[PDB]
Amino acid sequence: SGVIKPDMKIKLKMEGNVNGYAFVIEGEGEGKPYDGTNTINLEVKEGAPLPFSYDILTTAFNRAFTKYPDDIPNYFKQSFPEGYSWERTMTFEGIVKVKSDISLEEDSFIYEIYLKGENFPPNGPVMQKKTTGWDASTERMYVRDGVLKGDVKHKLLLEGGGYYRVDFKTIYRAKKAVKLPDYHFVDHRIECLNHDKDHNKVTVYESAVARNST
Repeated sequence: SGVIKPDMKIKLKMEGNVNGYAFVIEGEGEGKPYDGTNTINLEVKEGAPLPFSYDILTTAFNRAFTKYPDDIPNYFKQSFPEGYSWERTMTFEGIVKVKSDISLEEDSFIYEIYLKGENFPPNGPVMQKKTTGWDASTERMYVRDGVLKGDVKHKLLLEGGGYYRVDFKTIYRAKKAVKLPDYHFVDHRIECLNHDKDHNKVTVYESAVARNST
């Protein structure tokens, strides 16, 4: 077998604070890198119960888990076993800044994540836990400054039936040189499952599939 097996494990830690409320979350999970699916079981270790919407954390909990056709160079799978890091800004109609380092030990991906959220309205749906997940999304992948960037015009769904616009800007940086792809798309679906009353324990499931521009 090669660096990336059809089944791979996940271990992660996130340290963060949102609107001055600090927390630590640990996760373990598994996915199918070639199918583009992954599941993570998350546990709040510090800062329970979280006084904000779990949805602003879920997209932080690895594009190694993306279905790719052979005719698009796979920025992410090429980067292993050394791996890659990413940095993301999420700008809400509130701002979240996330940094993640993705490494590989045998068949386990390891993520070290730092997240800072600020400027959320205290009685808004983010701090009042009135969001109902992310819509399906399309991330445009494009090269700038010798690394891969992703943009999403995202939509956070609000209980009652509205949405907030959230602009995602991510920089993906391989730890070694890899073949750079032409611009392309990644279609995402992310969901929360099996959450307990305070989201002390949450499962995140994501599917991600790449497709070309042509």
